[PDB]
Amino acid sequence: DYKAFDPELWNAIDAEAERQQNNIELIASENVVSKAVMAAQGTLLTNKYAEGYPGKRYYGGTAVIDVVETLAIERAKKLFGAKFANVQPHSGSQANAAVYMSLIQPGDTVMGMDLSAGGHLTHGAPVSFSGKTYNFVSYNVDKESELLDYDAILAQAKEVRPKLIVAGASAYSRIIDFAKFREIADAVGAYLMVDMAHIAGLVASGHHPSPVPYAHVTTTTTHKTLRGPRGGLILTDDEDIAKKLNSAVFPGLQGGPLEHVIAAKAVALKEALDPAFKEYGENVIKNAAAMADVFNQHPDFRVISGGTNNHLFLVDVTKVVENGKVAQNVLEEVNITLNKNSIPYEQLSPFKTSGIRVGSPAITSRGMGEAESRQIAEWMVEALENHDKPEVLERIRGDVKVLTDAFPLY
Amino acid sequence: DYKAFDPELWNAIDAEAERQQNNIELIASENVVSKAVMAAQGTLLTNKYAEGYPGKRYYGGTAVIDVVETLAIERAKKLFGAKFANVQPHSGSQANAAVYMSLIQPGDTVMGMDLSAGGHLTHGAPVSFSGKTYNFVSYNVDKESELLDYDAILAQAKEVRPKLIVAGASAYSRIIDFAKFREIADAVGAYLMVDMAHIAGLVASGHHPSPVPYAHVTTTTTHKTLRGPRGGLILTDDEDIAKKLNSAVFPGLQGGPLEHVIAAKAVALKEALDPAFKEYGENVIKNAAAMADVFNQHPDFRVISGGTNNHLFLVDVTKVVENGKVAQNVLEEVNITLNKNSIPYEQLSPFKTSGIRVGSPAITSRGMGEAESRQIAEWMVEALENHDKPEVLERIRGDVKVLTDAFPLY
Ligand SMILES: Cc1ncc(COP(=O)(O)O)c(CN[C@H](C(=O)O)[C@@H](C)O)c1O
Ligand SMILES: Cc1ncc(COP(=O)(O)O)c(CN[C@H](C(=O)O)[C@@H](C)O)c1O
Ligand code: NA
Ligand code: NA
Repeated sequence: DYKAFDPELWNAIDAEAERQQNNIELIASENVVSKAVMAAQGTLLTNKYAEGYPGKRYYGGTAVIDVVETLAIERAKKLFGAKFANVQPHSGSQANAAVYMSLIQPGDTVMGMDLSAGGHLTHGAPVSFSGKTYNFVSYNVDKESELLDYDAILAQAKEVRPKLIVAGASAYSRIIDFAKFREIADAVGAYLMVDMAHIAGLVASGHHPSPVPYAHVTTTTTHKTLRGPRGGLILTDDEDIAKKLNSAVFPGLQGGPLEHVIAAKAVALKEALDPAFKEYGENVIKNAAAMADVFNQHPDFRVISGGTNNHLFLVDVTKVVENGKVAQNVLEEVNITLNKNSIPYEQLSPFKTSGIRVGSPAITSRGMGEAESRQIAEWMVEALENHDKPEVLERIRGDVKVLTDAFPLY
Repeated sequence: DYKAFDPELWNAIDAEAERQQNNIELIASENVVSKAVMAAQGTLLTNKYAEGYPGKRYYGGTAVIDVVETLAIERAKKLFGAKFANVQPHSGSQANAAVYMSLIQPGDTVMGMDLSAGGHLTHGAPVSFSGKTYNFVSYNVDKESELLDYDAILAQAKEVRPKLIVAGASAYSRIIDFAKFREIADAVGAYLMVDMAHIAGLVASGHHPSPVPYAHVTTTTTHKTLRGPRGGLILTDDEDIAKKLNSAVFPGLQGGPLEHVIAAKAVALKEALDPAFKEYGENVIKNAAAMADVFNQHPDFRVISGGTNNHLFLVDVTKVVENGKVAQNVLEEVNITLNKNSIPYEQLSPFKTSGIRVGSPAITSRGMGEAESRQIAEWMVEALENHDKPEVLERIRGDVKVLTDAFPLY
């Protein structure tokens, strides 16, 4: 019994397990992983150094690690239909760094989605290595439709002449057209990288068309909709690019991979390969549309782009509260966790924002369905509308507890 | 249960556990972590996004995570006597990247230990981001003594004018004079960074002098001698540098931290604060020295620098077998796993090398003492001397099993 040695730490772990059980987790980038995923991360694979790749390592006694890493790779290939995979990146951010390193040079120009419009930090923020090393020039969404305008993006690319175009987002609710992004890249001789971190589980379930046949390289996190452990993954169909990607991950950016986490990737990928995973995908789509629909009908709330065809959506809350930060703090008091989030053409400070981002994967992984989704959104509307009324929130909190007990986390 | 859903994966996991049990692991960068460390990283903390730092995160639902991360931070500070710590780096390599990003600019000149004399890839190898982004100039050890020669290093630094000197190694066996390194740095107006990855547990146990009072910034892995989960850690006593390092880790290089690994870091740091860790360290030192003495006394092997004052040593094997790769493969035949390794002024190919590197931490963590260590080294000598006598190898392999049976891994 090692927990008696460190009660401060293990009490804190217990408190987080209860926090998670008693919350409605709507943070769009989160999920609830299986016990098998957790168990694999909890193995003595953490003891093993394995610099290199399967069969070409720098240390003895890696033949079993090699089987494990090869399972992950072969499963990623099979699930996503790619000819090559690298399962070593420690995160989505490292995965993306490796692609840039493989395809372009410092100072080269890159187009990626504007951060207010849902692009990631590693898609060119000035405070990220991405913006510091490469010349990123952002494309945006249409100001009226809040949709990607492929003609506008094509004309911009024709002016900019990037070496690389990055597609993918952290907060865009609509289907991204990867065929068009590749047309656009081809029109200027650019590579196309798709960062499908947020939608990888939908791509896997068949609810979002795949970037894989269109992107020269596809990156993703394994956590998020794919419902795996925290880490990165890189896919391509080009063998020469694959070799570069491999050198870039190691020795380029990383040292020894986290082979216990890689085992957990293999676990998650086999889960996503199972027919049940499609049904999970299907519910993710439905649950998010149901919550979105509630806000759509309510007159003091607008939903960015008018709705969603994926797992997430953004809501402008400024009619009802001052900003997204506030909205987040309030929903938190009724045990509903999400995050504030800039909306396209955000007017307010980055640290306030005008919006909230909502996602369905975690509640869907707990077994909730359309009715519960709808109710959760009613509750959010209701709490925001009564934010100054402690008696209302206290009641909403009570009702939330009935729902969380009914769909227990583990 | 979940193992039945995925037998190919769980069969491999179970096989690695057994392989670790049935091999004598002398790889100097490995250790055997506690069940607690592994359990921490097998928790549902993996489901939480926690970009930012305690109390200044970009998501709600982070109050307990803050408790965990803060425990990790305060325990690092305490254990190493530092005023600031950052526990988010995913790896040692990422820790190092962050520090360069914080202290210097692309193209700046940096001095780093030579890869053949024990410097790490991230200390300036042309295949690493380190050598690609910065102008690294290497220093070596003295050709005759195989020791750091602080006068030569100073003369070189005066010629080269680095903005940063990096100290620390993957394969140096003697005590490093950090006060001397800082004196050199101060003399040329350079920063000093110390990468204490290999030695951090010995710094913690009291058996290696701390670089913390002398380096502007100290990096380390939490795995290796410290006996923690895989990951990185950064320390400094300078508040302005600490702000830079934090911004460099996130949003500079990483995104979301691995909070389950961070819990595991907290676990390991408390283990290392326990008085028993001092005894572990002492055994690490005695066991490595007992192994080295066998090779010192044998006339056909030479230990680099004539011995060790830490957890590791290198042996020139070229009088008995052709190169280090051969020696590595021979030992593997008798279930002793190590790695071939360049020696200082290496004349053979990097793929072959003249050396093997041996370390004590793993066997020490299984509870082996001096007599077992000495016996292990005798078997290594005997295996290499009889590498073409299958019958001898077979007998050694059988003796090894008796020993491993007697010191169960967990
Ligand atoms: C599209 C995308 N790519 C890559 C990453 C980085 O992966 P990490 O380095 O493993 O964290 C994220 C994280 N997305 C966060 C999120 O969506 O909650 C975002 C706000 O910064 C992402 O949304
Ligand atoms: C001194 C030093 N710093 C940093 C690292 C990076 O750590 P990672 O990114 O967490 O793997 C290592 C790994 N050391 C290996 C080893 O010694 O076995 C080395 C030779 O490549 C190291 O020895
Ligand atoms: Na509305
Ligand atoms: Na000798």
